[PDB]
Amino acid sequence: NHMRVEYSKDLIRKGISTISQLKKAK
Amino acid sequence: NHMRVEYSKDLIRKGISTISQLKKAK
Amino acid sequence: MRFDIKKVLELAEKDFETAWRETRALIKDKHIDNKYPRLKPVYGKPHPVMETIERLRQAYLRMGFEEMINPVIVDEMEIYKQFGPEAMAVLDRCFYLAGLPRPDVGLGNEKVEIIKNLGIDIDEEKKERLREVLHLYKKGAIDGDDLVFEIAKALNVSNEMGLKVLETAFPEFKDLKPESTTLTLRSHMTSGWFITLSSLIKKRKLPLKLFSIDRCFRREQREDRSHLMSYHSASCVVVGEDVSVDDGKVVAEGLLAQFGFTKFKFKPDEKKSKYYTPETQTEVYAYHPKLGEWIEVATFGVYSPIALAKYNIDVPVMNLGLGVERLAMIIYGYEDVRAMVYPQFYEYRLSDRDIAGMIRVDKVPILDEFYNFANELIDICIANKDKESPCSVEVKREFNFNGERRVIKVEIFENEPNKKLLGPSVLNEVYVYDGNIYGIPPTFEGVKEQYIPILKKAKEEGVSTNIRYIDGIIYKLVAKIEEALVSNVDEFKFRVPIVRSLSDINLKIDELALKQIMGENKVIDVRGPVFLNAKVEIK
Amino acid sequence: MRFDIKKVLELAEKDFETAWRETRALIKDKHIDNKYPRLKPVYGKPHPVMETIERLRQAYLRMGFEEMINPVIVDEMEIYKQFGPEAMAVLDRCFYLAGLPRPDVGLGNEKVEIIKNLGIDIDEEKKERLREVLHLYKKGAIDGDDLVFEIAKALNVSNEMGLKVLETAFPEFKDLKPESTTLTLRSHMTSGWFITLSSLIKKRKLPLKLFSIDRCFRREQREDRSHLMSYHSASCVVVGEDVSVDDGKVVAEGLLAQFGFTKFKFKPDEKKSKYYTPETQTEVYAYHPKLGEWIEVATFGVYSPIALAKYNIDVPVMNLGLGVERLAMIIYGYEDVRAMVYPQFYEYRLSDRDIAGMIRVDKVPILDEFYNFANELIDICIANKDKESPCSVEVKREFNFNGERRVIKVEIFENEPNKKLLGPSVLNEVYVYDGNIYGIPPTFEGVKEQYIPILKKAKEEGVSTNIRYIDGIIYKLVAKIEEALVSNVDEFKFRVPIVRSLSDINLKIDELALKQIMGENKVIDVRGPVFLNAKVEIK
Ligand SMILES: Nc1ncnc2c1ncn2[C@@H]1O[C@H](COP(=O)(O)OP(=O)(O)OP(=O)(O)O)[C@@H](O)[C@H]1O
Ligand SMILES: Nc1ncnc2c1ncn2[C@@H]1O[C@H](COP(=O)(O)OP(=O)(O)OP(=O)(O)O)[C@@H](O)[C@H]1O
Repeated sequence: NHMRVEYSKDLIRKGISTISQLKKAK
Repeated sequence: NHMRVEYSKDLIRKGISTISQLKKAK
Repeated sequence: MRFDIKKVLELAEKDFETAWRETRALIKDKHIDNKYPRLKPVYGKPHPVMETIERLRQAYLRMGFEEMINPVIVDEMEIYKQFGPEAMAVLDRCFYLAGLPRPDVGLGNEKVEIIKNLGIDIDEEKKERLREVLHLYKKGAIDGDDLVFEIAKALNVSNEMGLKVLETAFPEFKDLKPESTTLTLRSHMTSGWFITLSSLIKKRKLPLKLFSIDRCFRREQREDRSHLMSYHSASCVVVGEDVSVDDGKVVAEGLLAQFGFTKFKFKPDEKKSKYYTPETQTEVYAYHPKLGEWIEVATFGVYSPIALAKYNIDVPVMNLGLGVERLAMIIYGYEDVRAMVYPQFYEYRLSDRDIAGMIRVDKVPILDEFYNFANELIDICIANKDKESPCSVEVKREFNFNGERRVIKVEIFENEPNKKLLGPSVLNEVYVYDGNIYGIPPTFEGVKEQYIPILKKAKEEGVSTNIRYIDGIIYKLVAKIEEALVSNVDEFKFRVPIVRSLSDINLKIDELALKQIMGENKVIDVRGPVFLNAKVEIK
Repeated sequence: MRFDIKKVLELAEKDFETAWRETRALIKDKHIDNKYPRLKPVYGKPHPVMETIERLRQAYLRMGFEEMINPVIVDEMEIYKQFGPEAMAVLDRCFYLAGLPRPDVGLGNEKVEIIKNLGIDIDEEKKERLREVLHLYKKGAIDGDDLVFEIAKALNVSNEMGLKVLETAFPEFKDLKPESTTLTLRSHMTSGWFITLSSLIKKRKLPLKLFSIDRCFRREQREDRSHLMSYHSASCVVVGEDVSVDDGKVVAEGLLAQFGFTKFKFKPDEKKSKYYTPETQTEVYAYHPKLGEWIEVATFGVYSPIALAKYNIDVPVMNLGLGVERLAMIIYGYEDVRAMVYPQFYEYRLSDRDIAGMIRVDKVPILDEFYNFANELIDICIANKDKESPCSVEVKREFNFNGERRVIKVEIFENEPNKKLLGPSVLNEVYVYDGNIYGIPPTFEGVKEQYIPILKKAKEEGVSTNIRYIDGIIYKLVAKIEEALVSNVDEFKFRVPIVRSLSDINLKIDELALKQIMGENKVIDVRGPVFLNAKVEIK
């Protein structure tokens, strides 16, 4: 579970990465 | 904490929302 | 991620004192969610009646008594043996045991039809298999437990349909009525002691000191503050050529002494029950402080030579029985056995500590980065709460999310003159006292003076949540930064003018605690001027 | 959330059996993370020596003995009183107590300069405040605990600077050497018993039966399989005009009987220690099964009228002392006290179950939606594992994320002919047996034949993780779908050909279990052909 929490935080951060680069692509 | 777990899941989902509509913008 | 032993040893070896002070930063504080008092202890909790039972086993064991288990179920004739003719009256208090018969049912075509209409394909073979299952059930060879299983097995259908066949094709099972027997439940340990002693005396060297602490059942008119349909007797017998009531007196004293009692009273029992030698049946009283009155904890006496004779016992026997629940009532200060024994059917009030731990922070940032950012931000505000306006406090910080950098400029301000950055209530701390929730300021300037002695009392005697307004406010703000990043939002403003409710400072309360707060007619008073204006820009 | 009471009741009343069967879906299985055996019980674990101490308290209490605490520290002359002249030899075995003097040190001027060079501003006043703190420490009026505090307070500096001053300006503190006294630690309970009894006899009604179970210290050559520098004595004294050695025999029998022992032996103690009447010092032996040999559990005797006289006791006294650790060794089957008492300095081996619960699923989908999607997908594969190739199995499903819907087409296939959809190993289940990890197939078709009796034995005796290859594989796949969605990826392929390691089926093992598996030089054999091809499209 301690591992799970970090996986979900990982999903959040790469969602923010993808949003950022999808912004400066446009 | 179960409330936290659900909040983080919320952040993930809205990240996917924002990604999908940033896609159909382009 | 743990801390670097080598770096620590080196820092400490350069200058121990600086290192000792500085290394406090290596001990991370807990997540706000899990800080005391929201963090509760967890431990197993004994039941007062059972803890008293154990302490009683040990009071008996420490007097040399040998522990026994006696028959619980005894034939009525046992009661006639002990009580003599009086048993025709005493047997009123005892529960008789009854049980329903096995049904004699057959198959035959009306039922076969029902079973087919259920969707079940029945052979002649299946029909005979089930005919046997029903036979065996009549003849007592199948348990009730097992009958749905067997039926299913017979017809080669699912379990659940075995049950369906049972209730649909044979509903006459419901018409079975219980038939009583001659067997009863013991209404005191004595009803077992005789049986036990009758078998045991011949095999053993006297004197015997036996004890058992176990359930007994009475049919009372109704249940009392001090009477239940089923109670626990902490009973014993002393068997020997020389026993008299005095043995009962020392057993009662020795039992009560070990529990702290220095004071008890003996009193003749008007009943003179016939299983006791005349004039030996004695009542033992102990003082219940909360009730103010003296209460009956035990009874003792010497069995009647007539009853002993009918059990082939030729030597006197002293019996004492102490009611566990009574003693427990005295020990734990209950005034109602029903409420002590079965507290689940009564109420569970939440202490101030209980409620203070059910006040939670609503929105908090999920990412470690922003959580710490939040803490830092809190300390910044607490540091600049008194800046004279117009004020502003910028915090620019860049966050890395894999490839991309984003730069968050959080700006916290106050444009209008003659004020300060934050306001008089921003450091108010949430307390719980006497069922009430108060958001209280560290100092009472500007507080209406009616309120002050109350809030002073809550701050002194109440329990703190260790959360200040500013804490929940800022956690809310940074949580909104996170939300922003995930939502493709680059700018927003965030403001907290005057605080009116828990929600206003990003707190909430567990539903169970609210139900009580209301039911008990208490208040949730969190309010204060906390004028915090903030703008956030995300580049 | 929770389930609908109304809907359940209605469904049940339409048809109880269907309802009972169907209603199983309202009970969610646990997250794969928390399914047995990864779900471990948590309970407090007693220490054998301390449970034996409690059981001994109760064995003594149940014989009527009165529990006492005796002095631990006793002057050497106490031992001369009890042992007589022999104490000049016996005192070798006892620890003497020693202690540091207080230092006599003064302030100025070199020290004043050190303190100033530390960055501290010292008045004449501060200098006098500290001169006094040092005086008081010399005169014994300040505790060591408190000296850094007092220094800091004196100079009005931080706490740590207080310490800094202490160690820098007064390092002569380090030159203090401990000087011994006449005080010793008791090497057996007797050394206290005499002192206790000397004061107690005159106040009390005889006979007395006292006991104490408490620490004793001996200075021995070395620590043994059966000897420690500090042990626990379960000691007692019986005081009375008619006491003899037989009382010791009865106490030893009564203590050992309550622990289950039916056989023990007495044997004269060659030592004939002088605190015991001649020829009464007796050794008590009990049988240690694992060691095969008889071990000394206790010693008893009757105190010498000479020692008793020197303590003003004019009545015989029987002493018995049982070594708690010895008895414990017999009870719990340890062969080495040092390993029983201090098991932390030895090894903690992981059982098959311990290891089976340290095998975790690596990547699992975070969102409830996809987790359930995964489970369903697993069951789908398990349903079509034998589809004759060319095969394909499509699963199209729509997921809603606030505004936007996305449609996930996951397809798992097999192009090449003469195959099946999945392959012979997809249902292999990971077991742990005798320290080994084996991924084992449900049937041994095609398994090499040396291997079969081993895997059959592991499957029979070992502990299962209750994880099949397919489980971890599919959780990995769907986790990758989630990953895809946040990464802006619309298409990918995912394949698991032949499985070679735990990693290949998306599992990992806790490092502590690996360290042992390697250390014990055992295997992790997870292998099988599992040819799973999948494509996923995200529209
Ligand atoms: N219904 C009961 N519930 C709890 N304890 C009981 C009950 N009946 C008896 N006891 C215990 O057993 C002992 C003997 O009961 P006894 O009937 O002699 O007195 P009592 O209190 O007048 O009972 P009752 O009114 O039911 O006859 C009492 O000391 C009491 O401790
Ligand atoms: N070092 C020790 N560790 C544990 N138990 C001890 C120790 N020394 C003595 N005991 C206990 O105290 C009792 C008396 O000790 P005693 O010296 O008479 O016998 P021993 O085993 O030969 O000891 P020693 O090695 O000191 O001669 C023994 O029964 C033993 O239970």
